[PDB]
Amino acid sequence: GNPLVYLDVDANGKPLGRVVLELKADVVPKTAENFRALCTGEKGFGYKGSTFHRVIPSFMCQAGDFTNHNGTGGKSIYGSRFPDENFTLKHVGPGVLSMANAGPNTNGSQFFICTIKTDWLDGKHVVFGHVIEGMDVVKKIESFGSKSGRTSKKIVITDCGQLS
Ligand SMILES: O[C@@H]1CO[C@@H]2C[C@H]1Nc1ccc(F)cc12
Ligand SMILES: O[C@@H]1CO[C@@H]2C[C@H]1Nc1ccc(F)cc12
Repeated sequence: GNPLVYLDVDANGKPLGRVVLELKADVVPKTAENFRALCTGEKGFGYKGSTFHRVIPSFMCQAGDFTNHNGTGGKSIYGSRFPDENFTLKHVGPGVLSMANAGPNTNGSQFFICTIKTDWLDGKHVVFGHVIEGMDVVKKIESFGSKSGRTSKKIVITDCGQLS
């Protein structure tokens, strides 16, 4: 079946809790595999020790830039970027896990967790999972955001991996 992955998040060195995500490998296997391996760190690089660098209240919480920590970086397990697998899953509401990008077919490692229905991103961003547990943690992350995306606290993924 589909993998379950986790992100243990800190805000200025104090733990906020765990966000558990279901990766829709059934619909987007390439995109789900990329995220899964980046959580376990089995390819020699991944999300552990990196940040939520772009957090916007009433929109989303963006992370995944483990190379530059500023929105210009991160990489996939396949290479520096990979194609948009498909646009089958929609940005239906809060809790949606989707890929961050810089235009068509520029998927790396950067991703976001929606805090609202982001329907205008359908056909532009690849949806590949959703929050199973820890939406209270996502809401804590959100509260440390601003309109610019700048965080008021340093939000770090201290640990991440695969549950099943
Ligand atoms: O072709 C340009 C240059 O490279 C990629 C795709 C596209 N826009 C962009 C923006 C930010 C970034 F960090 C990386 C990129
Ligand atoms: O190679 C691609 C395109 O450029 C960088 C690295 C990688 N993924 C990504 C995603 C969002 C973004 F804003 C910037 C990037």
